[PDB]
Amino acid sequence: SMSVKKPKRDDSKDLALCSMILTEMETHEDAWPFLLPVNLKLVPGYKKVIKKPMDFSTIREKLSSGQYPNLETFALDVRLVFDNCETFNEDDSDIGRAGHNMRKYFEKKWTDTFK
Repeated sequence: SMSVKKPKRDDSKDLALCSMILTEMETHEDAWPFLLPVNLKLVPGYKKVIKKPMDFSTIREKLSSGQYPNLETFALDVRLVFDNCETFNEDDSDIGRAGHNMRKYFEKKWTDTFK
C-alpha cells in the first residue's frame, strides 16, 4: 500500500532473458507453424474464429520495440500462440502436436529461468 512495499525483485535482466527464451522457441524444429502470422487471406475461418492472432515474429517485434511492459505480458502472448493453435487444430494433426510440444518446451524454460 502507500509507502509499504514488498522487497524489489530484480527485473533488469528480464528483457534479455525473454529474448533468449524466444530465440530457443524460434529455433526449435517444431516452431514452423508459429514463425509467421497465419495468412488471413488464404486460411478460411481463421480471421473470424481467432480474435487475437499471435506468432513468434510478432512477439519478437513487440519485444524489440518495448511493447511488453513486463515479463508477464510477454508470457501471455507466447501462451496465446498455443491457445490459438489448440482452438483451430485437432490434437491429432502435425500442427496440433507441434503446439503441445512447444507449449511444454516454453513452460519449462519459463519456470527454470524465472521461478
